[PDB]
Amino acid sequence: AFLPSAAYLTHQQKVLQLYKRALRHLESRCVHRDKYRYFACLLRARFDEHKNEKDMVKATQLLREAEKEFWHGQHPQPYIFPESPGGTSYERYECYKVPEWCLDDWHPSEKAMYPDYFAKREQWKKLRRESWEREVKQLQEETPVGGPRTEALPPARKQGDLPPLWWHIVTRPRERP
Amino acid sequence: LRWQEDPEPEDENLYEKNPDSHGYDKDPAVDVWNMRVVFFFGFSIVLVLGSTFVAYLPDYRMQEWARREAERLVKYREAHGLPLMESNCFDPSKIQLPED
Amino acid sequence: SFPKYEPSRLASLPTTLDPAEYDISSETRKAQAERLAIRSRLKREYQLQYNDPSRRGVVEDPALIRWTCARSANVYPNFRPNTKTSLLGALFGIGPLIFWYYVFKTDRDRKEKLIQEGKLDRTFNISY
Amino acid sequence: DAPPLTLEGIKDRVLYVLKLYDKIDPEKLSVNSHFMKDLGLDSLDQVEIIMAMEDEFGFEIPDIDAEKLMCPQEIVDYIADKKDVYE
Amino acid sequence: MNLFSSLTLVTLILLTMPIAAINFNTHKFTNYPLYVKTTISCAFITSMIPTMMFIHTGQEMIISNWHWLTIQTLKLSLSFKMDFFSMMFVPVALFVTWSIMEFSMWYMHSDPNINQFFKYLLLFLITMLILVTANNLFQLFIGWEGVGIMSFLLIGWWYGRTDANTAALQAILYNRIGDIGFILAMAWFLINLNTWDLQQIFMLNPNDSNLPLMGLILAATGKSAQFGLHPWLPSAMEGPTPVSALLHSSTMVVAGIFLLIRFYPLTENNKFGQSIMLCLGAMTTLFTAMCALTQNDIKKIIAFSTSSQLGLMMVTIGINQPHLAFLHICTHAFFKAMLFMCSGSIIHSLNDEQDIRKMGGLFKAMPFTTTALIIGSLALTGMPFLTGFYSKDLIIESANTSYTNAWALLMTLVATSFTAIYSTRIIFFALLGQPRFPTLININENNPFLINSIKRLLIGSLFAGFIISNNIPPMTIPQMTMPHYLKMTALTVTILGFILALEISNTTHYLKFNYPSNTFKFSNLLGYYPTIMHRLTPYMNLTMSQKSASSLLDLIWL
Amino acid sequence: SWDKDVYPEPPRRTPAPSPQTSLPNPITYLTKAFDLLVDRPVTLVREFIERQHAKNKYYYYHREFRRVPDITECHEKDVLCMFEAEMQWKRDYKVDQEIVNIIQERLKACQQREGESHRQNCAKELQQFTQVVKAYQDRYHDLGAHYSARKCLAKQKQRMLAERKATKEAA
Amino acid sequence: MLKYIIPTMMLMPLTWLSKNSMIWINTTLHSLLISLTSLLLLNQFGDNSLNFSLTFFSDSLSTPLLILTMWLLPLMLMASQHHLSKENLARKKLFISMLILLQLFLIMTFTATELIFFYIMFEATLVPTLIIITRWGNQTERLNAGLYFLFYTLAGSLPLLVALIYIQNTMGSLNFLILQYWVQPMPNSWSNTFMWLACMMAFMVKMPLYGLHLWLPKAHVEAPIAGSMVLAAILLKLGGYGMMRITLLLNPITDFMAYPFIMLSLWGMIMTSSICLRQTDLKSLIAYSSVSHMALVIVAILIQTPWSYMGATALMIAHGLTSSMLFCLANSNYERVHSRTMILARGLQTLLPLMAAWWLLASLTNLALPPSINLIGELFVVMSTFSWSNITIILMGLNMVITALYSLYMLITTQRGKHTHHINNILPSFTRENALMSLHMLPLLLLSLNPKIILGPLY
Ligand SMILES: CCCCCCCCCCCCCCCCCC(=O)OC[C@H](COP(=O)([O-])OC[C@H](O)COP(=O)([O-])OC[C@H](COC(=O)CCCCCCCCCCCCCCCCC)OC(=O)CCCCCCCCCCCCCCCCC)OC(=O)CCCCCCCCCCCCCCCCC
Ligand SMILES: CCCCCCCCCCCCCCCCCC(=O)OC[C@H](COP(=O)([O-])OCC[N+](C)(C)C)OC(=O)CCCCCCCCCCCCCCCCC
Ligand SMILES: CCCCCCCCCCCCCCCCCC(=O)OC[C@H](COP(=O)([O-])OCC[N+](C)(C)C)OC(=O)CCCCCCCCCCCCCCCCC
Repeated sequence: AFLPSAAYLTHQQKVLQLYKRALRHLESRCVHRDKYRYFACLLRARFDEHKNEKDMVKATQLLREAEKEFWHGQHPQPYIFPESPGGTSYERYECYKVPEWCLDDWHPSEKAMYPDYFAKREQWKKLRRESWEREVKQLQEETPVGGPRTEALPPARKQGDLPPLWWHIVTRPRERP
Repeated sequence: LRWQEDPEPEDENLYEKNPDSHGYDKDPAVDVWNMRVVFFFGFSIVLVLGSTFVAYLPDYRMQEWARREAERLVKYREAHGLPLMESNCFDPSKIQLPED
Repeated sequence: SFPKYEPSRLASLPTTLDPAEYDISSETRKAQAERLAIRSRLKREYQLQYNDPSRRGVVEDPALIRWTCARSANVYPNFRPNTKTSLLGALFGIGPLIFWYYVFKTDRDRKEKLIQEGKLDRTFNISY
Repeated sequence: DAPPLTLEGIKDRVLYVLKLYDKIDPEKLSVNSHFMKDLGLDSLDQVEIIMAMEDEFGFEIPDIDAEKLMCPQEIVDYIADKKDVYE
Repeated sequence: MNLFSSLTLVTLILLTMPIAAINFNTHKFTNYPLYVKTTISCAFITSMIPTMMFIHTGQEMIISNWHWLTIQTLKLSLSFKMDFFSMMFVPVALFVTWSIMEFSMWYMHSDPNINQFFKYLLLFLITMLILVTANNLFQLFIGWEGVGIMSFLLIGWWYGRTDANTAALQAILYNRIGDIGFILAMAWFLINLNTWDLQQIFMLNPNDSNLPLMGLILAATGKSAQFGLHPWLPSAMEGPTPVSALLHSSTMVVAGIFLLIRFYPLTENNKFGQSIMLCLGAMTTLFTAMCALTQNDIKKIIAFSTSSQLGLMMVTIGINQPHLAFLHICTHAFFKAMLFMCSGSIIHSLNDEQDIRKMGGLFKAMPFTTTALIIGSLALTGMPFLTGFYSKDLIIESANTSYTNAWALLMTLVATSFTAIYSTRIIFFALLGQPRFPTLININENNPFLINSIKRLLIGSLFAGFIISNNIPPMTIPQMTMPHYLKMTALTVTILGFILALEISNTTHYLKFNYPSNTFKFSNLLGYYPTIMHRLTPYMNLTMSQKSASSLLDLIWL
Repeated sequence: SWDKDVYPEPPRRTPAPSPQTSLPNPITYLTKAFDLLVDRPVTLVREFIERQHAKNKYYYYHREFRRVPDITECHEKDVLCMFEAEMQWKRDYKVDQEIVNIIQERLKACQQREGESHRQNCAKELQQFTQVVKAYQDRYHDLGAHYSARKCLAKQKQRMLAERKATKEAA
Repeated sequence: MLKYIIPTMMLMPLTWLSKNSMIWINTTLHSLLISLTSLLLLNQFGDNSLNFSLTFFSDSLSTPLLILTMWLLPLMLMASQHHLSKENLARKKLFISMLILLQLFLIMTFTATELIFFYIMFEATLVPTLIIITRWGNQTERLNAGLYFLFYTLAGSLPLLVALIYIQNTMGSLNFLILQYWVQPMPNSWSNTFMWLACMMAFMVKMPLYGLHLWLPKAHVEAPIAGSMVLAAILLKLGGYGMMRITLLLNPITDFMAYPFIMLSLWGMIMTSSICLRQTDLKSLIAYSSVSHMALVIVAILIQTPWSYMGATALMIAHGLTSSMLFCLANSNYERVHSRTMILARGLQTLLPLMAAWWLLASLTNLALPPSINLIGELFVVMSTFSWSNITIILMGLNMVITALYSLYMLITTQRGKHTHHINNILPSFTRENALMSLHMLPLLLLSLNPKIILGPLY
């Protein structure tokens, strides 16, 4: 459907995701824990009844009317985790997630308030800038003709090098600033 | 190929060569004195003394007088039994209507 | 059996209840792989400029520039006056103007006729 | 409020959940025990284990990551990634 | 005399002094939230003296102290009306706000913008006491738009979150649709009565006052979340908990009800306005209480609770009983602020958990929170001789015994039962039973800020109805003669609601899985009203704002 | 102060303090505390300021406009005289506006001061308000934003034609 | 008025004889001194206007527009000095000279005793504005706007010229003071109908009118910041000033010739406000907001009640300040991200908190938060149009919903949400920029204390 690595969903992935969404919407339907745990083993039995189905077209049809079953029996407001998308605390602290380059725009009177921090940030940036051209020339010889096929990136191969396209993943803001 | 062209100049940062730049000029003495001129003749001169001027305007468009004059005229015509305001602005004796 | 979900303009059909999502054919593999390839190439072309330290500015997005140029500039030079454009520019162009014209003219003629007949309660109406 | 998570704490809690699971014996369970190959579980059981992690720590692991967590060490490393432990 | 007006103005100037303090700052503060809480405590103490010397003699006055403008016949002066409504609302609002800020010094302690939060909350309090003390329509419009804008700024407090900005713009939209009617009322009074002052409106006493009262009813619809313009009050739970506690339960959302109580000599001589208020209030108190039966977010459930109580306030205005409605405002503030505070204490204890389906077992874990939540729910439902008994039951004792729309009365009683249903639903899923929250217990409430802040509103929710209703003078005649099946109406309907919802709650322990009914899908998706109109009315705007407005006419043809 | 005729205040009737219960009210103690802590220092500072007012006594005056000829006895298109007539008419327009504002202040203060018996006890102020609003409307309504003495004279002449025709059709 | 024209002209030897690093400081200082001098025009009277000479006069309509004009020059010199830093010194002095010449034209446009001197100065203001927009506009793509300027000249200023020469032959004068006392009623005839259109359509395009607003979201976009400031703040208000002068002569035919154009504005503010909900370009959004606010001034002038003129001149002053501040905020982001796309740079309250406070205050004045003079003007126009027709409140109030809707959307898009990742040149706020925002906003907030000086000649 829409994924970074694969261009599709395998049938095994579709079965597992439908099982998970069915259990989550079921737990939304079935608030109490022993009651949900009873119906959860019942639903696990219903999913393991046709676990050993060899015919992929028949399993496709069974998965399709299982999606119809799940859509007919879904909860209108299922339990979303608070920091899950659709939750009450979701993306709440994104107004506190200042990007790191703004530290470069500080005045030197407040840069001198934290001397060890910026004295270490200088060699962090030094590390980034002497890693950049090596990881660019790493990516230019491994990428096939026509660009990269999948969005996944190779790791650091040599010893001493850093993995390519790493600075915004490493220096990302904390989830609770 | 296309013509001989100077490349696109990059946007300068006024904080690099002067971390105390107010953004008025790149020369720091000119920048700080531009800041002092804008803040003194803008805020210390026009806003403060201007609000002091406007607040003590001598009866802007004679409103207060017109209240106090009314406080005369009502007192002149409550006491003499007159109505407080006539329905005619001018004297109806000095007016010649078209006859029919 | 079950109530079938009805899609709408503002209620789209889900990904799970669409049948063409369950295509297994190799031409769908080719289309999905080419979409993944274009998306991966554009992702790489983005985040080589994004993760560059020597760049300090705006990674310009020509799809965004192209979107704004379509929403602003491309409106007049691809116009052709025909039946559809003239009728739709006459419906929403001089329609509600005529509507509010006759509504406000009717109400003001009514109010003027009531005032010159001494009917409208204009007793304490001295601010206007 | 909001107590700090540690790799000792995340490790001990993930193993504490998996030792309360009736298809994993508490004597063969290690920190590198693979679910399908070493503990002999199903992908259905693996989805139930990742959902038990979601029940344990109070957030959600998405399915593109839930389809690949195949040891308790990957679970501890993923929660370390999504919680920023050992500051 | 010289004491009353002086301390009246001292209260408002004292509330404005920390705004000058936070705007004239250079240092980092020596606990500016404690400074604002101390200031609002002392402003409460200051406003107590004019209230006591009003209860002594009935002393009302007007302070038209500063001449501001004269548009040829309209002298707009800075004019403060100290009547019964201000003398009972100002100490209640300051007391509730003082408890909300001692709550917020605990709840909002992790926020690095805590000084901006207390600044915005004080700005809201200033605009609200501008609203409830204004003597002309213009100063009331100042306070009206002020509480609307501080509602915007306090819904969108976590401004990075998309849903908070969406809910804040939604609330601004519905409030400005109410402002259409408020400006309609100002326009009618200026043209036909040559005034925005209340005194000349009341002294001229117009008879063809259907159109300004329709404008005021549309204003109260936009402001008090009546039906048609309601869903922003459930949407506005995306802001922080003391925001929803102070503003959107007890203080801001009563201002449309306060606008209609303020204009009672026009409503008491217009039966059509009374009938429209009765129908709209009964519709809202039915609909929001029905939507509250099948929700799972606790802030949503208590927001539907406060909107159903606002609909009941609109009902008891609509039976020409405005002083009972205002007694219900002053009563409702205490226990509804306390219910939001206890719900947020549960939320902060359970690590930002708001969904009631992952709660439970909190009777002995959070004992003080459980005690105060039960007391707030019982004051909400109409337990005998709590504070909510001293107004709401009397509302029913005047809703039965009056020349009333019969279906409005029957829907009022169905709402009275539904209040008991969702109250014991909250107590069932959140306090009773066995736990459902995750495994790392960080449950704690032993801060003197939280405990004292819930404690003072607890003293209010126990004693304040008795104290106020024995300190207010009669302004109507209380209808006290009725048959015994009619006197026992509200109590029996409330207990029937408790019994029906206890049977519903004990059908949930059974090991059965039923398919969802159409009533459950209707009430859970909010009467389908925020699902359709929030999609359709923007769509039909914005395509019309692009295809024909921008592209067709104003880029090609014209 | 001001003039008690143009701003009339009926004689105040306060009741005597009649303490029936033995519990002492807080209001007398707070009144004595306000009289000591607040009224006295403010009054002393005001006496200092008033002594400094007495150390330089100087006066201002209410400007008087003698009546110039009005628009009726000015020639057509003679701007030197009808300018004077227009200035006189505009000063009278603003003064009539302030007369209406004085009667409104009377009506609002009567309504608040009478409280609940405002409908019974403010019939005379409401009658004066109805008369002055009828007078101001007959004199200055519907002129427009470019109002002048000529517009007011033409409205007066149209009203006088209507009154003369109404007098004629009654006989 | 000659104590204002001569210092404005002495700003030319002040700007050409100044040292190369001193030409912004000197012109800003002496233009702030002229703006402090500009308060002597507040000697207004309740009956008589302030009549200086045979050539110049000032009632309470022209006086606040004069004070706003003389105040706008230092703000334009502050706003336009950053993006002219790499400019040639002589071209920089040419820019300052065109600004000074535009102020010189405006301050004797508003005081013009006679109407053809008003016409000469009125059409003289277009030339330095034209040169500022097309020499410093940073891109010029005007393929459709040439034909529209031809339409402005054909349908606008030239029939006004022929009509004013006709009044000069008929009345014998075009002195507004004489025309106060020699005005004849303009009766119903076809000659008087074309007379009304000739007297009004130039000022209808200058406001602008809906349907005739096609120039304004182009000329605001293709301009420098000083050009957009003077277009939003003053150059639209020449149309309203000219309408309030020329509608003296157009009675009583206005009482039935206003009915089309009133519809064009009453529906028009419903459309353009809605157009602001679908703007990709922030500067175009502020342009369509300017159209949506000047529609009310068109209606308030055409219904010609006192409350409508008071509200219209208060709305003109307030909208001048507010929309000038909105264009300056749009430039304070454009000088960083180098694109006017409103969805490009988001979440800016995370990066610039004080500048987001200025965005919040300019949005609240844009959506008419009371007791600001935006709301006072808006409100008095709404009261007067309710006296015109009781149904129009709907078209008022619905506008007053949508005017709120795009005002906060402009706040929510640019300042709230998640910040854009790939933009890292977002510098902190320069003291120049914050000073520019404060010199817009603090006069606009102080005028709420004493609004009687911006309510026109019939307050
Ligand atoms: C003539 C003498 C007069 C003296 C009295 C003064 C009269 C008014 C003057 C102007 C008032 C505003 C000044 C501050 C705002 C602009 C600067 C700013 O943003 O500063 C933030 C900053 C504090 O924030 P920060 O944390 O330090 O940094 C910014 C944050 O990063 C990020 O910021 P943030 O988001 O955390 O906080 C921003 C916050 C955001 O808050 C809001 O947006 C809420 C505002 C709307 C709702 C509440 C108000 C509703 C209306 C009711 C109140 C008005 C009527 C009251 C009367 C009685 C009832 C009728 O704004 C405020 O707190 C501003 C408070 C005042 C707001 C006024 C209304 C603005 C709304 C739009 C117009 C409404 C109608 C017109 C009102 C006119 C009033 C006269 O303030 C300062 O540093 C102060 C600087 C110095 C201010 C001087 C003021 C006077 C200037 C005039 C000079 C000439 C006369 C001499 C007098 C000198 C007196 C000292
Ligand atoms: C004008 C047309 C051009 C427009 C642009 C202008 C740009 C150039 C600017 C030039 C200078 C400024 C000119 C306009 C000045 C306007 C101000 C002015 O003069 O006001 C006069 C007004 C005059 O008031 P007044 O009308 O009562 O004056 C009475 C007259 N005298 C003084 C002679 C007796 O000044 C004041 O009001 C000052 C009063 C004291 C200060 C204010 C105290 C209260 C302030 C609020 C307290 C907190 C409230 C709660 C807040 C809660 C949070 C929001
Ligand atoms: C710490 C701060 C306090 C100051 C400490 C230092 C001074 C010590 C204290 C003594 C002060 C001086 C003596 C008292 C003050 C002077 C009294 C006096 O007569 O002043 C003249 C006047 C009184 O008005 P007035 O009736 O005399 O004249 C009005 C002016 N005309 C007639 C031209 C229209 O002004 C003031 O008192 C100004 C202060 C007003 C206070 C409130 C300001 C609110 C501003 C809101 C703006 C928007 C309004 C919108 C709402 C309008 C209504 C709907």
